[PDB]
Amino acid sequence: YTRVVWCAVGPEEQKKCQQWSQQSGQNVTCATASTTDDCIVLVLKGEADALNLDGGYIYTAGKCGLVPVLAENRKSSKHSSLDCVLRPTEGYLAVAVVKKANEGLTWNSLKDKKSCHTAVDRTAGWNIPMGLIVNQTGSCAFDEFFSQSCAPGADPKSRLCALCAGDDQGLDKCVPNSKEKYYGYTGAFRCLAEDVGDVAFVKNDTVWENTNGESTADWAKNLKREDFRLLCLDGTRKPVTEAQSCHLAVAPNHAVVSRSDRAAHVEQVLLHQQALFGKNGKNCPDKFCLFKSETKNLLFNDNTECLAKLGGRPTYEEYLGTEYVTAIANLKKCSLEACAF
Ligand SMILES: *[C@@H]1O[C@H](CO)[C@@H](O[C@@H]2O[C@H](CO)[C@@H](O)[C@H](O)[C@H]2NC(C)=O)[C@H](O)[C@H]1NC(C)=O
Ligand SMILES: O=C(O)Cc1c[nH]c2ccccc12
Ligand SMILES: [Fe+3]
Ligand SMILES: [Zn+2]
Ligand SMILES: [Zn+2]
Repeated sequence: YTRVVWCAVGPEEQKKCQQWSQQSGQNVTCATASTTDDCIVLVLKGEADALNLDGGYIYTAGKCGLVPVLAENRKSSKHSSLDCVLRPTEGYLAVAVVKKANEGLTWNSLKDKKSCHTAVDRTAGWNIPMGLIVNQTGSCAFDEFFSQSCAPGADPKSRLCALCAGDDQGLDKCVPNSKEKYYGYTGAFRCLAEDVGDVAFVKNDTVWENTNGESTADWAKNLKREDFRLLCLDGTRKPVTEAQSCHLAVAPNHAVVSRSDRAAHVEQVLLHQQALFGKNGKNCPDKFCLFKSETKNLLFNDNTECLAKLGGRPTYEEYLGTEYVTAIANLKKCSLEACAF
């Protein structure tokens, strides 16, 4: 009766979803697609109920009538009088990161460098950076700005995919899911960290979580914060402790979307599910933790304290906010009123 079907993007998210399915006694079951767009389509058709989405994809979904239900909330110091579910979301900081050893590389000398993006169409990895670049460049030729990138979801044979490495067999180069090595917040940072690219467009937290022994991953275990720098828009370079004053934009938190006709039901199940598997849920860490996966951010970002309700029942434009929505529209005219499917 009250059963929810989650959409997992790619083989690893399917594996996590299945565990979750099992531990929930089929209160949640799983559907799989190779890309976030495919999962959006599955939701429209009614074959899936929900997935957690980056702001860039909430924009897509939004045009097709899908709606934000619940947002991720991470560790905060302000709003400490309030419980997590009821506490408003801050927004994450979009940053540009570089090696310190790579002296003299600033925001103004990025043309023809090698870039690492989370995936085409994501907030911190794509829409913020390339929105700014098109702006400053007065040109829609963003495919020709960098010498080489890894931008999962771009044409595998374009220079936007040249730096992507596919999976362990080298198959699936540039797929916009975690089979791709340099995919997402951790993939894009790893891409910089191994000096495949010169710059990585991630969020503030990605640097903190994958340096100073925070990640046990073989590529990251020796990584040290002092070896990185943030590129500011004013042409300067700051340590990674200055994010508050050296970021490209503040971004709306990843959120769970569903078809409006399903939103109420999806919300109800999710709140009960996190009671069970959230930050101090009954069965976490004993049996299963919804917000854990070894720094792989599967289904959810690993730093999610809880999923929060949304005051003022916002629409998707209200949720993303006007400044962000205009930026995406302006960028989309480079390559108005219609669902993309
Ligand atoms: C950058 O992200 C980090 C990590 O998400 C933020 O810092 C942490 O914040 C909480 C509360 O302030 C602390 O209790 C944690 O222990 C911190 N984590 C780590 C790993 O240092 C930081 O606030 C963010 N900064 C900006 C500018 O957004
Ligand atoms: O809560 C968020 O993270 C997103 C958000 C909702 N309304 C906004 C208005 C301006 C900027 C960001 C947001
Ligand atoms: Fe994001
Ligand atoms: Zn700012
Ligand atoms: Zn409203």
